[PDB]
Parts: sequence; C-alpha cells; structure tokens
Amino acid sequence: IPRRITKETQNLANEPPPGIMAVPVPENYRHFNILINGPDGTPYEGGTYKLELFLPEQYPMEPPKVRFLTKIYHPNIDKLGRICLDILKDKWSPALQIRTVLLSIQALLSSPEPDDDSKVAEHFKQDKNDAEHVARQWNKIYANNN
Amino acid sequence: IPRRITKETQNLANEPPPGIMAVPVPENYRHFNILINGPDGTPYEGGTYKLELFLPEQYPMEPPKVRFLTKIYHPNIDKLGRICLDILDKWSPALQIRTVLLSIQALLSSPEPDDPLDSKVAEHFKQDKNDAEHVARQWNKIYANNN
Amino acid sequence: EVIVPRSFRLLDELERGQKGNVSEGVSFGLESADDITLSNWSCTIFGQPGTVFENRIYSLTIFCDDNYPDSPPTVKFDTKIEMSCVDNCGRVIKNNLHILKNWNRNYTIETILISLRQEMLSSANKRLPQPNEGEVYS
Repeated sequence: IPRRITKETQNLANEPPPGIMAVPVPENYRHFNILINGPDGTPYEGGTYKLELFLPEQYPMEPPKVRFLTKIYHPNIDKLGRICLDILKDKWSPALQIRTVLLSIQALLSSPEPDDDSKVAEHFKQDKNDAEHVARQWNKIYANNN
Repeated sequence: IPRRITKETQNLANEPPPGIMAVPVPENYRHFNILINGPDGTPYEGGTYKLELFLPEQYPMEPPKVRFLTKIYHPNIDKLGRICLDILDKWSPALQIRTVLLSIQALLSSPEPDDPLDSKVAEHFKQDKNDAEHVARQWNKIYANNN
Repeated sequence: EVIVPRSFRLLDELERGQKGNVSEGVSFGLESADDITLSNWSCTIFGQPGTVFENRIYSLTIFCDDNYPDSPPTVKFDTKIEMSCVDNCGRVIKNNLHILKNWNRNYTIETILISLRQEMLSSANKRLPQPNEGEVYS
C-alpha cells in the first residue's frame, strides 16, 4: 500500500479540481469512482459523467487505466467509454499524477481532437454543429442527475 | 406417404392437447405450424406462441426439428427461438410429436436458469427473478398478443 | 496482491483480442460493440490440421458473468461440432474441459479457446465424423 497512492487519494478528496470528484471503491483502494462535470459552453454542459479508474501493478511507472461509464458522443471516446489520450498511452511520466489525468480528460471535453477514421470523429469533422446537437441530446438522456 | 405421420397428423387435429394446436402446411405434410398458449401462473400467461416443427426423412428414427417464431424471454430458449431438449440423443420412435409439444409446454412452466441456453437471459433470472419475469411478461404483451 | 477489477480485466483481454496479439487459430472480441458490461464474446477457433476438424472455422460464444474472472465463463458453439466436451446443443460441458472443471482466475478467454483447440487433437475426437461444413445447431 504505497505512500504516493494514499497521498494522491487524500489530495483528490481534500483539494479536488473544480468539476472533478474522485474516491476509491471500498473493496479496492486502487479502483476509483470518478465524476466529471460537463464543462460550460460544450454539448456536455450540465451533465454528470461517471468514470472508473484503476491503478495497475506498475503504477506510477505506467499510466492509470481510465474509462467513461456514462455514454457520450465525442470523437475521442468510443462506445465502451475508452479514451484516446496521449498521457494514457505513450506520453506518460511518473511525475504526472491521477490529478493530471482527470484534468486532461476534463480538458478533452472542452477541446475535442477530431484528427486523432471513426464514425463519430468523421461526423464532428463534416458537421460540427450537428454532431454537437447529437452530443447535447445524449447528455440529456445519459448524463442527468435523475 | 407413411402411415404414422398421417395418423399423428389426424390425432393432433382431432384430439389436440389442452393449450396446444398443431396443423401441417398445405402441400408439405412434414412442415408443421404450432400454436402454444402461455401457461397460467407464468409471465407468458394469456399469450400465444408460434412454433415451427419439421419432420426429417428418417422420422420417427430421427427426432423432429422445432423452434419458436414468437420472441420469448426464457433462460432455456435462445434469441433465435431454438431450444435444448434431451428428447431431441434421448429420442426414441416410442416418442411422438405430441411428446415434443407437451415437453415444450412444460418448459414454459419450469425454466431452469442453472441449465441455460441463453446465458445472458439466465443470469438475469438468477440475479433478479422478479425483474426477469417482469421483462418476460412485457415481451408476452408486445410479442405474443394474438398469435 | 493487486486486485484487478472485472471491467479493466475484460478491457485488457479485449485490447489483446482486437489487436491480433493472440494465439494462432483463435480470435475473440465483443459480440456487441456497445456492450458496456463486456459480458458477451464472439469467438472463433480454427480446426486442427491433420484432423477431421481441419480447413474450417468454428464460431462460438463465451459469456462472462458478474463474478468473472473468479468464476468460469460459459461456452457455447454456434457452428455445429462433434466433440467429447460439447453437448448436442453446442454447450461445453464443464466437467469435460479441464480449465472449466477447475477454473483459476488467471485463465483467460484465450486459454479457453486454446484448450478447445487442444481437445481437437485427442484420440477420442481426432477421427470422430463431423456434420457438413458451415452447419448451425437447430
């Protein structure tokens, strides 16, 4: 039970970034429940997004594993909630922490990267406003508090 | 035109089992159309279920083929209406078409989620029996309204 | 010990299967592209060369329940196959397959698929006559 994981757990609970909430699962200190608020001025505005995060055996030498549990219409997030993000893949460093990952995912909601083949990404390329209209409808359906 | 098939056909038409109807397709005595009522006290109550039964060339040495045409939420019936009945290896010419239809009818009353054909549906019946029957009752309303 | 949760465990196996980073003759992915629970798996095993199973692909379905990987998944063939470990409806008999009979949490969907390919080589199944190529259960 590493000192870093405890420190990060406490830091996320005591000083959470605005719009971000993270708490470990009672059965597993390495498995996290995560909420990320839908940023203002996006199709996801007002939405509450659930995610799960896992700290694998080789953390922090390797990145945490993260996926959305709330369905979302976004060029960088697939049908299973998997996220296309550099720091989750190759561009990870032990100097980065869980906090940074969550902030990046949050930033990704405001700044989609539609140049990273997928049907969704192509839809955002050809007609941004219509794709965001679809995304706004999914937000109402899937990301409400009720 | 074998004597047994003609006799069984007449036996099913003149004296059908309660809640079961079976008639052949015109110009194909081997093709059968089956209607089975959903048993009382089950999520399928009030519903009428379509099935198709084929008699192979070797019948009654080989078992008949049967599947539902009506969608049904049941742990022992897959998404394509196929069933898993021992009497279809445990088959004997001693058994008849009537035996098969009665067996299917009995299966609707006695689902076995621990011996599943559809594992997804089965897990639902094991984790939450009430909710699974609720879903099954709704399927009955929309898919088995009248034939 | 590090406990890897069901979801991330299945996502790891999915990443392997989707990449093609798999054993020879086996393929596995999700049955539904938007199945968030990652429970229903559409699989394929190739027939062993030099046996009755050779030169044909077998489609099969593997279902991982909520206690996976601590409990064995259920296996069912879609393509018709005659084998000692498969019943008349296509379901793999738990007792007739060693990895399912004595399941360990370290065993994967791949492990199951490979083990079925091994059972093809056994003396009991090697020369056992098969139904026509491309037949489904009925």
